[PDB]
Amino acid sequence: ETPELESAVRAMEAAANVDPLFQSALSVFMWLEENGIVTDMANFALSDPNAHRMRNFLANA
Amino acid sequence: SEFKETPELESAVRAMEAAANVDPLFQSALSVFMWLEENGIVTDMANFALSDPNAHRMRNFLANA
Repeated sequence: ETPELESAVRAMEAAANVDPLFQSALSVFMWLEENGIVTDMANFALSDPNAHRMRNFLANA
Repeated sequence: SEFKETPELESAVRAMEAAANVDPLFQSALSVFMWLEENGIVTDMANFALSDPNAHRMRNFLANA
């Protein structure tokens, strides 16, 4: 309900609507946010900076 | 394999930075976006999310990393 949050979501949607890859990133953001794990994912990224562990997990799904 | 350099992208990054100034959610979001893009896993993660909509599998993975 902060003006910054509402403005950022509008701007992200505008970028997503002109680039499928950014749309995919926005979809990930919305999924992480709805599930309360955005900061948890950022913490994981610090532990796995080159995504070696994450790639293996995503691949064997 | 990288975000298209559009005027909308520059505006989105600026807006996310303004939100990161008031909400840690957007600090984390910027870091996650950069990490997904640099590692080439944006689409892979979006595809995973479709299979795990309530994040039960992802939460289990993050809990034990």
